[PDB]
Amino acid sequence: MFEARLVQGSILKKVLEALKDLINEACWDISSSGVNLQSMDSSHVSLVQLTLRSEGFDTYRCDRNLAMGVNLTSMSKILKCAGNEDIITLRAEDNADTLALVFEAPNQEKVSDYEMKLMDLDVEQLGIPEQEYSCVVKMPSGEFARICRDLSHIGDAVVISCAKDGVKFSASGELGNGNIKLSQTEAVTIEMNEPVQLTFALRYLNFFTKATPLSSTVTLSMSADVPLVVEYKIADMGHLKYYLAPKI
Amino acid sequence: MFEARLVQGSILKKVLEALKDLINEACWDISSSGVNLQSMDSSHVSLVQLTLRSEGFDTYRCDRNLAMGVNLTSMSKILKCAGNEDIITLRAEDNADTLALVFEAPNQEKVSDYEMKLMDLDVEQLGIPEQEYSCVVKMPSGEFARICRDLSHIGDAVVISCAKDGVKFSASGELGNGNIKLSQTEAVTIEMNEPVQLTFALRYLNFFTKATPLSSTVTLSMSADVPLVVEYKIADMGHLKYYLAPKI
Amino acid sequence: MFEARLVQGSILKKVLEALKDLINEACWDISSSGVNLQSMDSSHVSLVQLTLRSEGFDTYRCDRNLAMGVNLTSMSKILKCAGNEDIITLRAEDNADTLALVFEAPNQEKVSDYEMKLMDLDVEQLGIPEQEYSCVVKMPSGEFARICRDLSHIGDAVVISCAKDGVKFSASGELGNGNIKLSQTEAVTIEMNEPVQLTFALRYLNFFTKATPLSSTVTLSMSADVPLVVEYKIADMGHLKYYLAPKI
Ligand SMILES: N[C@H](CO)Cc1cc(I)c(Oc2ccc(O)cc2)c(I)c1
Ligand SMILES: N[C@H](CO)Cc1cc(I)c(Oc2ccc(O)cc2)c(I)c1
Ligand SMILES: N[C@H](CO)Cc1cc(I)c(Oc2ccc(O)cc2)c(I)c1
Ligand SMILES: N[C@H](CO)Cc1cc(I)c(Oc2ccc(O)cc2)c(I)c1
Ligand SMILES: N[C@H](CO)Cc1cc(I)c(Oc2ccc(O)cc2)c(I)c1
Ligand SMILES: N[C@H](CO)Cc1cc(I)c(Oc2ccc(O)cc2)c(I)c1
Repeated sequence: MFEARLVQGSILKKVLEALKDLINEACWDISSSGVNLQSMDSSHVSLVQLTLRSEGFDTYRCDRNLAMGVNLTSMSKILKCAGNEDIITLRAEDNADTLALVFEAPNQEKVSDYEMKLMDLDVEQLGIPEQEYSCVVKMPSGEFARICRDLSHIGDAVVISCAKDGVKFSASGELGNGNIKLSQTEAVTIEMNEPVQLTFALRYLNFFTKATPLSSTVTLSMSADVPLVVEYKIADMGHLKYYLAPKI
Repeated sequence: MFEARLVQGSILKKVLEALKDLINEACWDISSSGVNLQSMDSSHVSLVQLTLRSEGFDTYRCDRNLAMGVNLTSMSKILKCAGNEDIITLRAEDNADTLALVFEAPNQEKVSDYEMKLMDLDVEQLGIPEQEYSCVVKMPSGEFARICRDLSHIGDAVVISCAKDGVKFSASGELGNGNIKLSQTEAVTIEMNEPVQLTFALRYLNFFTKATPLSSTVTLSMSADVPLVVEYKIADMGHLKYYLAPKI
Repeated sequence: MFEARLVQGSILKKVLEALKDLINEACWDISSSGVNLQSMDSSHVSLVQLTLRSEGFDTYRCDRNLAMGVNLTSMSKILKCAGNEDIITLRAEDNADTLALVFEAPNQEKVSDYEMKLMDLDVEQLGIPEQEYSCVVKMPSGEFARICRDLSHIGDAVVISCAKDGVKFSASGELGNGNIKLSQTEAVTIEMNEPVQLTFALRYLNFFTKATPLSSTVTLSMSADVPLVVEYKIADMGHLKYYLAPKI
């Protein structure tokens, strides 16, 4: 069997919260080294990649590698029945027929379990390439989320301009324009060689920031001509990365 | 006249909150010994019974027994204009023509009063029978409400299974299934002779738990073949009971 | 140029919150002595008057008087991107072509700016007359807002009756009636010579109380036959006044 006990169960609730708007169904790939999901959003625009490593769980067993096709709407609904304090265990027989979620409240007197039916999915097989980035900005996840919420009241698209000493996000539309200038030092840190300037759909960034509760930092990785990576580290465990192509 | 002063006015606000979704109009029966309501829900599915005893009020007068036909939507709207801290008095001349609600804030400088027109209702005359229960579970009202909210994401119907040492609530539907196991000891206490297992519409239980703020305990009384009683004691005053038939 | 720095930026956010439901576009008249707006609501029912005096700003410059036609929906949206803690500056070149709002967070590491296009408006030219009031009631803005919210559940119209020692607000409708009696002393103070009794659309009062966060006091000025003035002082700076004709 597969069995992953997570004492900080809320990590899972939050991971589902951060994917349900983007993806209806995907493979969770289970292996010795942990849990891996890679999928395109349901409109084929961004690509989402999730890593939850073994070590990050309180107990972790995997006897055979599995590819469980999970309906994320369903998993999300079920994770909403877990309390924020609960210990959450994922468990599946190796035939990968159903997935169990078990929620045990800390006062060990209530225990919930849900079994969700798994699907077989034919999934578009994709490989994320080797990529160098001219530019990596690391900033509080809260700020980034507010910038994206704010500019979306102004237009559809944000232009991100990155220099050695600061980053600027701008948009414009019917009502006029806006920008927000952030300076290098919560901490803001820029590592760049080339300066970049790219443009992105605020709609997708707004979905990405559903991940905000997973981490108090977000990292933006950019380079001329290649997708932006918006990464949230799930402390001591892995990351959730979103990939989005610049507009032209 | 009829006059009931309630210093903890919020009890009334909460009682209306716990009935408005279930019942549009009903008789409040006023007598010496207190206030009594018995009515079927507006779809003829569950039966609601309310007791507010004399002693429970700070002052209580009743000179003639009354049967006031009250529109509960109306009474609810008006009770929403009372502050949570207010002293609330119900008052009616014995002709039962209108009902007054008076709300006096504790800083005795603001006083509100509303008069609502009363109706004459022809009401379906019902008698609740003598019943023994194989099984009575007493548990925190909050938990019960969360169980009902949670399982309703899974299916329509909850199967309640009761043993000497614990109770289990299960449901299933399109997305898979769920159950929650609660153990006997907030305190959970089971008094049973026969074990029972019955099934109920989560829709009605969900309405019943609108009563949750009235008490931190709820009591479930069950027996093969007869309606479940979901009871909330209104401390030092009476109870609100809901009755619901098991499905088959 | 025109430039007004406001360290307590939230005053502006709140002023827009208190006008956006009432008015789509209006002239902000800029002069040496401060900022002035006067406009009818978009249905031609009430008149709104705003004063923000020079002295009230931390820095204030005006080199030429301006009449900026501002879309208030737009200004409102943009002011929603300011944090409550931010320092807000209004700035316009004297040609009055666009208006800039600059939001600098207190940790001087983030700075936002928005430019909104200005319009030329042909506006209905009105003069508010000299008026004496029989009656002026000063009361907590919170209470007034609750009275208006509450009575609107009862009817459309509130009858305000004012005596030397107290004020009463009443309404009635389908469900029955209500009144709230407030006594002269939070503080309630009546200055009257003639007693008045007038009736007003609760719809407009409800819009007016969108101003509640600007001040913890509201002042009602009344007189037979003339509009009511609902005034909110914006401490150390000016006022927002709404004018509304009694019904007959
Ligand atoms: N045809 C595919 C989607 O339906 C296109 C696609 C493939 C890949 I691999 C993508 O992911 C990445 C990730 C990092 C990169 O540098 C480039 C593409 C994306 I966004 C879209
Ligand atoms: N930190 C300094 C004030 O103490 C001045 C300052 C402020 C900001 I915001 C900065 O950041 C940016 C970022 C992007 C821009 O386009 C302009 C300034 C810099 I560099 C210096
Ligand atoms: N025909 C009636 C409803 O329209 C049926 C009815 C009558 C009674 I009295 C009920 O109440 C109880 C209460 C306790 C019991 O043991 C049995 C019925 C119910 I639920 C439905
Ligand atoms: N309390 C013990 C752990 O310290 C073990 C335990 C846990 C639960 I939840 C229990 O309750 C139930 C209730 C219903 C069931 O169907 C199964 C266990 C029992 I009995 C013992
Ligand atoms: N025809 C105008 C509106 O479209 C009517 C109008 C004019 C004025 I000046 C008003 O304002 C006041 C303000 C104070 C007063 O004593 C009288 C009118 C109002 I309310 C409506
Ligand atoms: N303050 C006194 C109780 O300590 C009694 C009291 C209460 C109220 I409310 C009052 O106010 C009103 C206001 C309007 C009315 O129509 C009647 C009473 C007065 I004058 C005295």
